[PDB]
Amino acid sequence: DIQMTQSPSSLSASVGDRVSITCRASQNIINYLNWYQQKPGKAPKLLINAASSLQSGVPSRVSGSGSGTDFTLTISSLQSEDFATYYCQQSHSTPPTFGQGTKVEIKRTVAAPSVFIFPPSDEQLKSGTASVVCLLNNFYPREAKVQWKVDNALQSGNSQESVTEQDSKDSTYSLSSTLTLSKADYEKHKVYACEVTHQGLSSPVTKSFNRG
Amino acid sequence: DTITLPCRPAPPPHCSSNITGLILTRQGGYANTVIFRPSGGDWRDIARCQIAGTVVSTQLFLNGSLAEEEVVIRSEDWRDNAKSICVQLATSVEIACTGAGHCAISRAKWANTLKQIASKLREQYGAKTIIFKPSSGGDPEFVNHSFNCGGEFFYCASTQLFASTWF
Amino acid sequence: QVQLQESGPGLVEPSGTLSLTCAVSGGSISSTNWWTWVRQTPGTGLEWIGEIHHSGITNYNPSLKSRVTISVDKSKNQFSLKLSSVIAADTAAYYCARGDDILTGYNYWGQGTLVTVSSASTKGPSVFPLAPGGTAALGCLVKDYFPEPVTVSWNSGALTSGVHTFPAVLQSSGLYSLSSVVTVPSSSLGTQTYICNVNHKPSNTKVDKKVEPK
Ligand SMILES: *[C@@H]1O[C@H](CO)[C@@H](O)[C@H](O)[C@H]1NC(C)=O
Ligand SMILES: *[C@@H]1O[C@H](CO)[C@@H](O)[C@H](O)[C@H]1NC(C)=O
Repeated sequence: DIQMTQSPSSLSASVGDRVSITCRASQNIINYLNWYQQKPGKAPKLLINAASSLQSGVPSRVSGSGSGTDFTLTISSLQSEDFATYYCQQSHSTPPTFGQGTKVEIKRTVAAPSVFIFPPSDEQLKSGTASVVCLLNNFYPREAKVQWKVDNALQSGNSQESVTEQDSKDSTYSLSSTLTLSKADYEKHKVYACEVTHQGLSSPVTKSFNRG
Repeated sequence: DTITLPCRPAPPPHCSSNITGLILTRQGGYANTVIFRPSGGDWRDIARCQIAGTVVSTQLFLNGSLAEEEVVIRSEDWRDNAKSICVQLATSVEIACTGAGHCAISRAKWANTLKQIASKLREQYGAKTIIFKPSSGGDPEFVNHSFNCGGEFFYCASTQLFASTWF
Repeated sequence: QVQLQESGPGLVEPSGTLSLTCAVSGGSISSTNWWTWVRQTPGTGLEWIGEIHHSGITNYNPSLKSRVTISVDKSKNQFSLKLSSVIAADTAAYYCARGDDILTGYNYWGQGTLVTVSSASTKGPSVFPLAPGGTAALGCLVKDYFPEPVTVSWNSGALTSGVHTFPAVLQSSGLYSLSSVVTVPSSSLGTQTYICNVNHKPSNTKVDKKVEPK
């Protein structure tokens, strides 16, 4: 196979900035290189073919160059809606090899999380399990810390997290920390709180509720 | 005189095509004797030559394009024996299939085409002695002069086309 | 324009075979093009499986030759991918894409379909509501399902502003789980109800759930 090594694998630019992604091929592949944009959960979109031919339907902001063992993708005026992973793809010889990918993350003003807490529903309580949710909505950057307090007694191991990928519009993140308990351990305590640390916060913010 | 290529399955009469060039590979390693065997890597070599017709064949270009005044050989790198040699003809050679499992090529016309291709390979490589040897070997789609025709796929043995020396 | 939609089962227990069909609309499979299957795994990347011509010609990735079959159904205007002897290694997203005269670019793609190689059973999720600084936050908690994915919407696609459908997470039970949340002005909690529509086409449950305050 022909090895496609991109560079870098993850970068961070601003709205209006000029982004540059390189792709090195092991062999001389002439000009048979293609650039793909893939936004989260969507199918790849052909930006460029023949390392330079702007696929019709793509902005002229996007541009391609190189021929041989080195190639460049340039985005000459980055926008909120370019949050994607970009792939360089072989075409000279089967198998068409791909690059590992370059993760272009949109960088913006620091933003404080809206912290919401959710009690476990009366539905699930009957099932025998409780799922308390701590949401951190529209913040930046993805650095956050979430700790749980059950009657002030700190929790370790019973929480797990999941983060949305950056938004297309404002490029904020959203974080979810799920505290799961059994019914007997849930009925053992009253005040349930989650505390949040973030770069945008003056002090750590806590949100709480009493069982029932 | 004529040359009869054995083809299985038998191509019908209406697959009687024109050869418009072929694709070679210089055999690397080591006498002032340069050895060429018909290329059979992947379909992307045959593609990259771009002397390619709608007919998707290997070894020989069927119903492809013709050069102007005379044969023109081409390569992405004359030193890289990995890189194939796209030979393009000027005046085509007819391959006619009787549909009995046999396809025929004029010995005269083909020998002539070899003489020319040899001459040009000589210009490029500067040698004196040009040897055509049969397919180096591989998967059946390449090691044999293969092609599609009417949706059906055929193979032909071509070791009878590439077995001569030139000076 | 040309359009591709995949179909076929998103679960295949080990040893067995993955059958998957690309349906082509607004263009014939008897054109001048090739038709390709590509799989994509988080962490692993993009891997080209194989391609086929309208004239029954078939190119397969060396790594998968022993296992792979591509076929063209000219009557139904489709092509299909059949992978035998599947392993956990094949757990990925499977796209059908049409190049353009094996000229480099994979022009039009299909939406792709996810395929797990797991020896665990299929089951639907349970949907628990999530109800309560000037702005209010609602949600639907989708807990304990297999396999992926789930199709969570709000007010049947009328309220997609402010919505955040978090990525799933595999439990130690081997069941996926996630939440979908939504911000709405506080003064609208009583004026209207918000109803999430969770689909899970694996076990085909079209669960709705009303979210009302306390
Ligand atoms: C190629 O051209 C010849 C003309 O001599 C024609 O008979 C044949 O049907 C064409 N196509 C193929 C696939 O052979
Ligand atoms: C194929 O070869 C014959 C040789 O006489 C030529 O006359 C004919 O034009 C070729 N086929 C086509 C249709 O180009």
